[PDB]
Amino acid sequence: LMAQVFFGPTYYQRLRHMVDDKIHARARGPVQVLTRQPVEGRSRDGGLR
Amino acid sequence: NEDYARPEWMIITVLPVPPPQVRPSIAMDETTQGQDDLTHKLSDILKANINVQKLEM
RNA sequence: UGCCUGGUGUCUUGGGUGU
Repeated sequence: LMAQVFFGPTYYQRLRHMVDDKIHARARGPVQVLTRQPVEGRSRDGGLR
Repeated sequence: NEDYARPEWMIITVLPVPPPQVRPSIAMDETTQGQDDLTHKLSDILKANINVQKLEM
C-alpha cells in the first residue's frame, strides 16, 4: 500500500443492539379490536406507523 | 339553523347509547373479562335515571 | 383406513435506541 497504516490493539466492547433483534416485517396479521388497525410491537407482529 | 341545529336540542332529553363496537370489552385473563369505561359510565347514568324515576313517583 | 388446529388483553410506568 502506498500509504502506511496506523496499526495496534484497542479495547472494543460488544453492545446489546444486534440486528437480529431489530429486523421486522409484516404483510398481514393481528389488528386491534377497537380500531381494526395493525397492532403495535415487533414482538406482537405489529405494523409500522 | 332551523333544519339542523335548533337551540333547544342543546339540552339532553334522550341519550343515544353507542353500540358495543364503540366500547369493546377486554379479557383481562383467561376467565374474567373487563367492562369498558364507557359501559360503566352508562350503567351509572342508567342507575341514576332509575333512582330519579323511583323517587319522583 | 385412522386421520390435522390458527386465536390473542388493556391500562399505567420505567429504562433505553436513532436523530
